[PDB]
Amino acid sequence: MKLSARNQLAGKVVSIKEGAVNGIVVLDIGGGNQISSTISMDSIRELGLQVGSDAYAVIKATSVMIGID
Amino acid sequence: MKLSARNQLAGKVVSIKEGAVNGIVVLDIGGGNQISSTISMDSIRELGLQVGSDAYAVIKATSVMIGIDDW
Amino acid sequence: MKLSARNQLAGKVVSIKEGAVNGIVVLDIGGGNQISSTISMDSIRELGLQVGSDAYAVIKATSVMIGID
Amino acid sequence: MKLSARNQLAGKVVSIKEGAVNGIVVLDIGGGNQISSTISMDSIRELGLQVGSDAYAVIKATSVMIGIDDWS
Amino acid sequence: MKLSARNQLAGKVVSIKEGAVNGIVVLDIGGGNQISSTISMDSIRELGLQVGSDAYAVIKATSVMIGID
Amino acid sequence: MKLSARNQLAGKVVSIKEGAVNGIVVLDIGGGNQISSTISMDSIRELGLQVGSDAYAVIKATSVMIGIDD
Repeated sequence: MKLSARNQLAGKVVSIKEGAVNGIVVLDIGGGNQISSTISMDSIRELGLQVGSDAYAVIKATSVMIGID
Repeated sequence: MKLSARNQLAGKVVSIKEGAVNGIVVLDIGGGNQISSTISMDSIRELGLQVGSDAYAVIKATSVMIGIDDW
Repeated sequence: MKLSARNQLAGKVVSIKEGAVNGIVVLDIGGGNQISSTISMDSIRELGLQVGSDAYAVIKATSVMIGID
Repeated sequence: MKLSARNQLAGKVVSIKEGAVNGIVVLDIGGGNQISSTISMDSIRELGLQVGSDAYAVIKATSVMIGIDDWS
Repeated sequence: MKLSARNQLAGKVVSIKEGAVNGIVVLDIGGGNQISSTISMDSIRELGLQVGSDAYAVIKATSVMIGID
Repeated sequence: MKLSARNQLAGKVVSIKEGAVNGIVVLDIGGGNQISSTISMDSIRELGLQVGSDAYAVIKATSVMIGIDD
């Protein structure tokens, strides 16, 4: 599928913390930036995610806030 | 303030597209990646955002999905 | 791509309301159900969406609440 | 109450996956479509949700993305 | 309807700023706190919201972050 | 940090329900109102949140729906 979401950031999975219904996937997207994703364990298994998997952090623009110092 | 949001990615404003109640801020976060953020115009003003401003893309972990090519 | 989101509902576009930076896409997903999606105008154009286009409503499970009468 | 959410889809609960703080409710909304909802276990209890209960999947329009096929 | 959303905060509308597809409703919920809600203009009209309307701010728990000084 | 999020509500932690990857922080914001927050356990530890901590409920405006009595 092709998605409307303005943010689709390629990266490699560096860790997966598993829970009973959800897990937290950490993605290295390069340049020293990491994105953490809290998603269902069902989706983590269905996508075959492992440490080292290539993937994308997918974020709708309306979910992104801006901060300043 | 210190925020629980797992994703707080430093970057520079590349563009601001203004609307009536919301606008879209594009952040260059390095490594060739940019993040687009849809936020209220009042917040864009209150935060003093301009092209070239230093800022952060702030994202709650429960807002991030994962995709794969699945070739 | 293949997306983690638990909800990926095929449907046909029945209306598009254009705004300044966002628009509202309405999808007929069958069974008398329609879904409205508020997304950026850039994504509406980049995806080539028109009335009658085939598309999908994509929703993360953590975005869905449950109600009862 | 009456809710602003543009998406309020009637359906029947077909499964509930219970966890420690959250659970996943799957709603059959007809036409071959199902909606999965991740919500707190306390909410599942307070609403008395069971397999077979009537309910609604409630989704804010700003939470819905659109996809198209890869070959479009 | 009765909603799963853990946050349902009673208040009065103190401001409505209208846009083309969305608007922003500000609700005074007491104690000096106001909650701003960005929702579709259709919902604003359909709920009959005006300055002075009684309403509720409804927020899913997974949408709420915590901050500290 | 200064956040664009239009909703930033001061309160005191009255409870934390811990899970394996997320927890639920209940914040008393006064006037009889509470805010519940489902966030990662890493964040709860990273902010040192405990019962009695002063904190803020932070909500993006696009995350808030409005309801009315019918």
